[PDB]
Amino acid sequence: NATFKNKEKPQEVRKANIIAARSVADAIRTSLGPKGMDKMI
Amino acid sequence: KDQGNKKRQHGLEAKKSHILAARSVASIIKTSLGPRGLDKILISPDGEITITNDGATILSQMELDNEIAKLLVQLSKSQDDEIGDGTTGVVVLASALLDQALELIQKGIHPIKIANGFDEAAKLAISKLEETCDDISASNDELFRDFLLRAAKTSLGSKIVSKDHDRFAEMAVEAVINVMDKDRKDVDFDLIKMQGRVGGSISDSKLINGVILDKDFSHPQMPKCVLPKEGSDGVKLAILTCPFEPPKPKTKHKLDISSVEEYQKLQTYEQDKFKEMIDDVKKAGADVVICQWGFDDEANHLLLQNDLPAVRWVGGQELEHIAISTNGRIVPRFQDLSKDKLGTCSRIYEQEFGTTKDRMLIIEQSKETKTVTCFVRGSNKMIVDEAERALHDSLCVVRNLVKDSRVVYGGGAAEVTMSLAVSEEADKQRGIDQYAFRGFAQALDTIPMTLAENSGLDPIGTLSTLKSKQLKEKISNIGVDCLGYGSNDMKELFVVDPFIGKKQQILLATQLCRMILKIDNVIISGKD
Amino acid sequence: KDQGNKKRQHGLEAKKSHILAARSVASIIKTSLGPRGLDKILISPDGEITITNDGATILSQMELDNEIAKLLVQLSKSQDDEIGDGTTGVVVLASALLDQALELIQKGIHPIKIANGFDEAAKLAISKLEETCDDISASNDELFRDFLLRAAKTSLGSKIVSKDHDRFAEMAVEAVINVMDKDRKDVDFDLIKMQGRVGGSISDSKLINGVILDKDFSHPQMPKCVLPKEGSDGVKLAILTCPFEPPKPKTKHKLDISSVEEYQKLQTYEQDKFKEMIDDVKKAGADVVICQWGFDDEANHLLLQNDLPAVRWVGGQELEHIAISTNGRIVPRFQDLSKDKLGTCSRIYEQEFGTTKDRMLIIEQSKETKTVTCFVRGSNKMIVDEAERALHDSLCVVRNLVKDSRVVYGGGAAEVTMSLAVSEEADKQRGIDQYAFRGFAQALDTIPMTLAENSGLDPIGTLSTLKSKQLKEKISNIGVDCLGYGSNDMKELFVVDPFIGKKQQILLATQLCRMILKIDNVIISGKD
Amino acid sequence: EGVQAFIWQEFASALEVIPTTLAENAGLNSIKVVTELRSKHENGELNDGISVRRSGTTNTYEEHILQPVLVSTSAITLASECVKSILRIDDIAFSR
Amino acid sequence: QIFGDQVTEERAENARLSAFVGAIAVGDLVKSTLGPKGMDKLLQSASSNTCMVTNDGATILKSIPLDNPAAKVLVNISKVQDDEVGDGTTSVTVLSAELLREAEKLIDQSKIHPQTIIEGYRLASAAALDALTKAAVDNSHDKTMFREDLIHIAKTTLSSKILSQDKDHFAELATNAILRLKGSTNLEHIQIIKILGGKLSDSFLDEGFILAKKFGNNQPKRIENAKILIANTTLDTDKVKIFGTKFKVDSTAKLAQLEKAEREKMKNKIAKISKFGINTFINRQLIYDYPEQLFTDLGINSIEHADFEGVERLALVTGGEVVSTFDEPSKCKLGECDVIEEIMLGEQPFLKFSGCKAGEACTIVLRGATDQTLDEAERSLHDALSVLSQTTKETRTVLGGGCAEMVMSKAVDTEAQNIDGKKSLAVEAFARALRQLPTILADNAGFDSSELVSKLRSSIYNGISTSGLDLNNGTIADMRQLGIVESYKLKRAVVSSASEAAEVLLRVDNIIRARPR
Amino acid sequence: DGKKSLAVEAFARALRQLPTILADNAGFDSSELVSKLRSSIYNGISTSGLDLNNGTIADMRQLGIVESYKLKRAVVSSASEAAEVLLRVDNIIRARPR
Ligand SMILES: Nc1ncnc2c1ncn2[C@@H]1O[C@H](COP(=O)(O)OP(=O)(O)O)[C@@H](O)[C@H]1O
Ligand SMILES: Nc1ncnc2c1ncn2[C@@H]1O[C@H](COP(=O)(O)OP(=O)(O)O)[C@@H](O)[C@H]1O
Ligand SMILES: Nc1ncnc2c1ncn2[C@@H]1O[C@H](COP(=O)(O)OP(=O)(O)O)[C@@H](O)[C@H]1O
Ligand SMILES: Nc1ncnc2c1ncn2[C@@H]1O[C@H](COP(=O)(O)OP(=O)(O)O)[C@@H](O)[C@H]1O
Ligand code: BEF
Ligand code: BEF
Ligand code: BEF
Ligand SMILES: [Mg+2]
Ligand SMILES: [Mg+2]
Ligand SMILES: [Mg+2]
Repeated sequence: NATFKNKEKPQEVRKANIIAARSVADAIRTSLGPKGMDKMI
Repeated sequence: KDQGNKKRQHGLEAKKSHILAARSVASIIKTSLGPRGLDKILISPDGEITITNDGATILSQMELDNEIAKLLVQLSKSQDDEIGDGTTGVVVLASALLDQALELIQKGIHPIKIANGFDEAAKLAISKLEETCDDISASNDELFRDFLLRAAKTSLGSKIVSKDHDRFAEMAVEAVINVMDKDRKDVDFDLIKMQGRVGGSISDSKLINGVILDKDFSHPQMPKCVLPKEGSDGVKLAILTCPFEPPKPKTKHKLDISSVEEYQKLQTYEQDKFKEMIDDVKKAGADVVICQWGFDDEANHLLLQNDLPAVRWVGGQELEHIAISTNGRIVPRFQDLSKDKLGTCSRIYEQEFGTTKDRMLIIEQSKETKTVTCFVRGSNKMIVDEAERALHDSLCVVRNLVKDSRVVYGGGAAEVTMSLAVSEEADKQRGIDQYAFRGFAQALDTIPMTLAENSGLDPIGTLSTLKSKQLKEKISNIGVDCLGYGSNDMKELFVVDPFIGKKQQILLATQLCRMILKIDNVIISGKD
Repeated sequence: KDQGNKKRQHGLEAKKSHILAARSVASIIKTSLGPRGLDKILISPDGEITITNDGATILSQMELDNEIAKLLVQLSKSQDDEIGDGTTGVVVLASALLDQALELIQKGIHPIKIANGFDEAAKLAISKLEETCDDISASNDELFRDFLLRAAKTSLGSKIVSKDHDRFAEMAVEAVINVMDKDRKDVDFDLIKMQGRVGGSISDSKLINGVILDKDFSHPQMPKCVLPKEGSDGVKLAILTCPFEPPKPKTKHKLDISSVEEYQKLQTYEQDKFKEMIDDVKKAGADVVICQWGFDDEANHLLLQNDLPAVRWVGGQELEHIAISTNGRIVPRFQDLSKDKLGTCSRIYEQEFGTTKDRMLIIEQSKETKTVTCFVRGSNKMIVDEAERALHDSLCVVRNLVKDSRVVYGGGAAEVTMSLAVSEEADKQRGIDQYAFRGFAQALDTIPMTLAENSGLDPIGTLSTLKSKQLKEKISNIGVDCLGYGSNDMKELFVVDPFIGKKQQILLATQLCRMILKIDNVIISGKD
Repeated sequence: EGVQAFIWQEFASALEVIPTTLAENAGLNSIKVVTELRSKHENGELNDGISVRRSGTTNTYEEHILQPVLVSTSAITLASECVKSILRIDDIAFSR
Repeated sequence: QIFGDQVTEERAENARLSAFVGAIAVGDLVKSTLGPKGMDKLLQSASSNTCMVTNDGATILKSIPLDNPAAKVLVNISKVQDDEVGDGTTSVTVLSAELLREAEKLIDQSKIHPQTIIEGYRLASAAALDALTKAAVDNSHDKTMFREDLIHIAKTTLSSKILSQDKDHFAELATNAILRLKGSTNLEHIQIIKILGGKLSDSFLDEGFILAKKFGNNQPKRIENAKILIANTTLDTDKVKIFGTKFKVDSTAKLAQLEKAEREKMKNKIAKISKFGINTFINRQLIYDYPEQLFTDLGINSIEHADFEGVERLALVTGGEVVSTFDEPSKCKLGECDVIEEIMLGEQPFLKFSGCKAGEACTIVLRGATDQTLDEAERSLHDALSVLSQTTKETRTVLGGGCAEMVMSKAVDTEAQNIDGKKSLAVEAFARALRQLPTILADNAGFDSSELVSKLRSSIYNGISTSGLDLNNGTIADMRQLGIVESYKLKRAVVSSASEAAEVLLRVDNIIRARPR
Repeated sequence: DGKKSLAVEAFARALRQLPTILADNAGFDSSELVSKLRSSIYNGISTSGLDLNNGTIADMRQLGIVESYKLKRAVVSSASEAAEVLLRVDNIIRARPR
């Protein structure tokens, strides 16, 4: 078709946030449950 | 050894990285897949500016250091090599696959076991297509010419060339017919000089039934054009690889001159010797001379007076096309002339160009020679240099159609037939291979969806329609309304992709996946 | 000494440099002379952004190292000091003069002899104006108010304020009448608080017949407004410079406490001591307290219960305006109260402001006090800070009109009358002073011409018209159609510049010239 | 229908991460326990779960694996709300 | 030469550009933070770990560093608008900037003097601003109707922010919280207290007023029919202001006397207070161990440290008066309420007063799942409390959702019929820029803005002057019919505060930066 | 169609900017002059042009201001190509210059 373009695109900022954010709940995943292991900081 | 400056990756991260790196290469070129696609300005570190919707070309130019990308660089490349049209797409499909593969991994699946899953589901799709495809060669002769064209056209819709896609298409169709035979089915691209120069618009891009080359025509006084020389069989021309200069050894020299005796004989030796050649060619009975190497001031003038237009210095591939174009023989010495080894061309003119002091020349033939010269023109370099690669793209899809008259209707539908068929076999799979098959087919869906995204259609929407319609009726070919027009059905719409290529593509991606996945260990060092 | 890092200039170059440097400073501000002028964003090295058509202000802000410019910086400044309106123009005239002076120099004239030429031709113009000028004070009372205004207005046309120039003008007219007397003819600007805050537009800039100050009104419970306290003579208010806290020495302390005896007496000492003050003010019979320094928690509460709104801490100039505004006396100790030294103001309210948690307060009076407070408002800082200086400009032209009711019609015509008269005396001069007089008058012509340039009129054109018309009729006042309207004649148009200022201006430039020209030697060093 | 269904569908699919990572940490076969638990959930109900002890899927209420109902309530309540104030971010300018 | 050492000059063409670009740039930063379908921007200061997400225009602009005058001018205009009305912070920059954009057009490619572009604008503004007043209906009278009016303002002034979700909820809170004052336009009377945990929909306005700081050493954990003495007086070593009083004795015993002597002053003052007959004594100041012990043993509850604002709040819910002189009970309005019970807000001690004498001071408790959500819901609310707080001090109202400005457009686009030559163009441009607001509004939502606004303008063109943009069906429905009212002061402020911006800038023909230090 | 039209109108618009820029340099109120010109060529004539001296709009064929057809045809062409090749760009990549 031929209608509204969205010249703008910081679409990427969202996926970027999600990925740079999901990487957090990653380091954690390992410590869930009676088989979860502790972290040493 | 060299312990420092050496990093290591392995799964937790690693796989994410790679998968993401692919995905990202993709995100750039996805906006270039479609007849609504867009090009990308790439700049050489030297400063060379290019502009092109061609997949391979883009990813080759992106000077990039990520190892996985380096791989997709070749993925689009290899495909360009084997077919000539996949490029932009092969990577898309590949990435989608990876994202998909990864997704499963965080659910407890083995990377290598997903691999085998994909390879399998793939082989299936290849088949479900190899069965639904249609044939052209074996159906008609005037319709073969048409279908063969209706592909070249579809193959150009995603290029700046699109503007005048009628001509550029019928040009590519022709250019190939004229240098490959229905039996050998071999298109040797050395028999097709893809030469382009600036000027006019891309519209003034014609096809030459001979060759071009750049020459001032030896002596200025010489004529500009060349008639078939009264009632003769067209024009005859000399095709010699011997210099119009006094013959010399090839081992030593030192022609010792004891006295005025011999120097007196050399004197008159070179003198009439120039007549020994100028005569020689006249004898074979030719109109114009095309010599590989230059002539002397004397020898040139003679070629003038004797109405023998000349062509000083003509490269290998050059001289050679002038032969095959005009049906002649490449004559060594001078005495090896003869009216029967000449070139039976149909005309020769010195072509003018705006006010450009260059002003090359041309050699026509009227009847389809065994050499074509797609001579591309444009308002500016980039338009040309792109339009040439755009022409090339089509010329390739025309070659693939003789090497395999099989055709599949693209518009995304070709990829929907797989996704549909492959997903069916998923339910029967169950267990682990179920996730793989679902995945493979699922990645595929991104191809049409992306087309919808670029043509302005809701992805999930066009997909459900394309899937339903291509099921509620027959696992046929119902594509995306990429441009509009009535409705789907690439057939009516005349959207066609050569099968042979499509297979290659839907393989090259799964295979490339199958490699990356097997990588669970990485070790990079620096540049000491 | 210090031979190095020390340069020297002298005539060949030198004079060019200086002359040009002036000229260039000029070229910037010329585009700001006129009711069609434009402002200039200046930025402090700290980061402070200002925007203003004011001459002096601009050239003060241009952090500049050229010595001659440094001089024009003060030239516009000094004039601002003495009048308050010249600024933008005084420099223009000065530069023009210099260019002119220079021009002659390359024809063999002595710099110092041109000087005396200019000083002379000048003195003449000053006279030819001092004669053609008109008078206001000695003519009427309602017309004085009008003329005095018709100047303030003309004085504002080249400012952002222009928008609402009706109000800003009648405001400046008033603000001065109310603090200077027809006899002394002295406007002390300490009697006019030029305070401005943000909000609304510049339109919501009113004039306050009292003062403002920022106060929460001591105790929160306190009322917000203050009535004239039933049938009384307006409101009465305490004006004390003594703190509502237990009195203390001013030399030492060490109130030695031998035993519970005396500590028992101090105990009840501070206690009722707070009543000794709270009572004291009640006795003088006042409504509200305006104390220079803060009060204690106790003393405050009491002021509450006793319906005594309070004003903790009020600056010098602050407390002082509250006196002169309300006709009161600045009372030292507490016992020095009395119903006859109070402040007979007409109202007091705690003024709200948008949602700004600040929320200052005000003290009105109804009848024209001996203190005005032009309270400026605007949509953004810069508009305010400019509008305040814009207000100031007019307030000054109103002060100059009482100090010399003489008026000349500007619009450039005022400068044309000189150029005309001064040029006449040129023909009689002959010889060297002829070139000077011609020059002086010629530089002058740039003033109106520049107005034409900015209002979009051909310079040479408007000049010939302004000159012819102001000669073919009478060496009167025919100005430039700066805005349009019917035609020239600043009189009808109501364009007026106070004479007193105009003289100063047309002097300050010639004098400054007279200095620069005498400089034939320069010696600059660096910053070791 | 349409949009709302796909959204919900994924959200439902999301929650399965808790059992998947649970099962994963146990070294158990996620995909196995997932499904074995989905089906066993088709008949059984809010009791059929993973138990590291039993190393498979059994009743997690009878195995005394009790979890305060509030915990899971303000777990999804918070997470689900969080994403919203994240998905709302459409640009990021560094600003000091 | 002249000038020097890094000073930079921008003449005509240059200056004008610097300016235009700046403003246009600023505007194009906050265009997304408008419209009910608008988005938030995340930012982070000198601490890095000090992020924040927001849809408040003025917020973003206030933070974002800039070197460009013209931009700072716009930033600043935002803080102003943010002051006198608490809202429109975005709508103003945008309309301000778009007007400049529309101007460089009339200059760079039409060749019109900026002063004449001002001439036109100044007129267009008159007409525009006018049509507003001339079309703004109010409900000052009928207090039972203006409640419905006022609640709509919050309803819509809250869309676009996170709260747009449970907007209806906060709608009431705001309304009620303002009404519970009905007077003081100073919002410092409403205390907002936030704490993580659970949905925003869990936020509430304790009509009984909550307070932090627990009372007494271990006093009654709940008062009954409380009679409180709200006071602010020195409660750790007196002698108020006699400073210089030394205690020279000739023996430790004479010290021991004077020592218990001081500790007596406390039992004295503490007594003069007990004489006030109260079951609760709140002091702004503190109250050390001993002066407290007294109370713990008299039953009077000691709730110390509530600063200045902390008392004023209590003194408005309970109805008491500050006081610091107990030199005589009575003549001191004592405050009262039904209960002063201690409650717990997610891991925290608080004092839920109840049934106070018409609380003209309230507490709103905000509940979000992350500090980000709170801090934004914080102002996202303030953007409501501020308008409403003003509309009670300006009952006039007008319909937004495009409508308002679109009306001012048809106004200006009309008065541009009687005009001179060039000026007209600036005038037409004004209405044009104004029209860009509903455009940018619809844009963010995702419709073919061009097409939608042209439909809108068409209704408002041909009568109606009520239609607006339903940014959901993407149609153009009746705003008065949809409760999308907006404060008149607000819109009038934008159309004004912006025009000023424009004029101050169009008038610039040079920029000079000095040698920054 | 709908949107397309707009680009079309824009073309003629840009084209019109040529006489504008032409008149601009001369020093006339270009906006005003070109609008006069376009008005004649609008309402028939197709011959009037800009006398960049009286600042009026006189007849060009009447004033010997002919131009090669190849020239103008070239401009209107060579430019449109420029446009298309650029509008089609949705990314730019500079490599590590050496
Ligand atoms: N006996 C168990 N068998 C299987 N799951 C259990 C068992 N006991 C507790 N768990 C799981 O352990 C999970 C994670 O706990 P933990 O790692 O401590 O993180 P948190 O408790 O903070 O979620 C709980 O959600 C619960 O489902
Ligand atoms: N005219 C069209 N209508 C529908 N589909 C088309 C059309 N033109 C090309 N396509 C789709 O786009 C694909 C080509 O993408 P393109 O952008 O040309 O990159 P490449 O061809 O290099 O992969 C075709 O194979 C087909 O799937
Ligand atoms: N309204 C006007 N019409 C004609 N001349 C005016 C008008 N307004 C100001 N002028 C001229 O411009 C001069 C003021 O210039 P301005 O730009 O205000 O700088 P300054 O007043 O600081 O020199 C007046 O003295 C007069 O010569
Ligand atoms: N429900 C809605 N439907 C259409 N327009 C609305 C709606 N709610 C508020 N608006 C519009 O939102 C605009 C204000 O956007 P906002 O992001 O709140 O910026 P500001 O900071 O100016 O409030 C106003 O023009 C108002 O008319
Ligand atoms: F875009 Be492809 F190379 F046809
Ligand atoms: F421009 Be001036 F200072 F009146
Ligand atoms: F962004 Be606004 F203040 F609603
Ligand atoms: Mg292709
Ligand atoms: Mg002035
Ligand atoms: Mg708002």
